Amino acid sequence: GCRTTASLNITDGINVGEILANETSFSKSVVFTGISCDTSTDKIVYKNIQSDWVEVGPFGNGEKLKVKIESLGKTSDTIGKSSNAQAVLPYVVKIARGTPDFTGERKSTWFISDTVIANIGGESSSSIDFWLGICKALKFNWCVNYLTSKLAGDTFTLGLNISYYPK
Repeated sequence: GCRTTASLNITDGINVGEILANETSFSKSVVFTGISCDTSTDKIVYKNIQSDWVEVGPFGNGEKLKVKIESLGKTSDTIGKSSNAQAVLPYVVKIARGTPDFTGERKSTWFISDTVIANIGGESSSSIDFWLGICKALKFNWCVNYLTSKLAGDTFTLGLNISYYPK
């Protein structure tokens, strides 16, 4: 079994530069720290929980963006017997132009809570998939908190602040 004494809810930021192309990619990574496992088979299981577009905005000029976790570098990592371990998960964020909204309140930064999670409580990928499907069926606006409540043990979560400053 594994436990963690580091922060479970990590937030990172992506500052989108104004470019003419309607799509762009960011290669990033997130580090889950403070991990302690006592068994050689103990592992951390990663899951992309935002593989489809989610729209954010409007930004300063009424533009909206579409964001998705395009792909992960890994699906899991064997931690084994380690008392001060960490797990580095690389991922790719794809950002595209969305439908503009000139009427809504405009913000320069928008938070996306559902991106990636990493369970170290012995949940399999199939269990996380099942609970995510349940969450989708129940029509929750977001699923990160429901998934952390339904998954056993500790679940690192990543949130992404998307910033965009068009002139």
